[PDB]
Amino acid sequence: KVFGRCELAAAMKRHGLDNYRGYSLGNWVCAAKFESNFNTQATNRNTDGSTDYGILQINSRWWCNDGRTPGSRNLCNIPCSALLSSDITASVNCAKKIVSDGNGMNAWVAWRNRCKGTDVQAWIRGCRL
Ligand SMILES: [Cl-]
Ligand SMILES: [Cl-]
Ligand SMILES: [Cl-]
Ligand SMILES: [Cl-]
Ligand SMILES: [Cl-]
Ligand SMILES: [Cl-]
Ligand SMILES: [Cl-]
Ligand code: NA
Repeated sequence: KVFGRCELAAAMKRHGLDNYRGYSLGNWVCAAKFESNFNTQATNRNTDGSTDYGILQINSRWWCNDGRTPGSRNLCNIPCSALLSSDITASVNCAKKIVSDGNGMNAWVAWRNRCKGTDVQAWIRGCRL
């Protein structure tokens, strides 16, 4: 599924991400925009053989099981395929664990490089939330 900007903001709010760990909804929408362009089915291989999955590009090195990332963990206790669903529940639940892990949203390098410190409220501007 390719979400619209306000459609995703609304789904993230429905699943309790808005202001989760103090990160406003615009932070989460911005992260999704630059990680996946709002596409739930986005997958990207990393140099080290791990793969990033879904709207928030969650990495098989730590968070999900894809069966092909040697020495990796599965801390969200999910198959990485669950992160590609049209329903964002699994991606949101897992993202809540990642952002709780100690470095907040810096875990998303695209968030640090493209969203952190910017006018992230623009991402939810005009949305009926
Ligand atoms: Cl957009
Ligand atoms: Cl915001
Ligand atoms: Cl594996
Ligand atoms: Cl594990
Ligand atoms: Cl699995
Ligand atoms: Cl959803
Ligand atoms: Cl933080
Ligand atoms: Na894994």
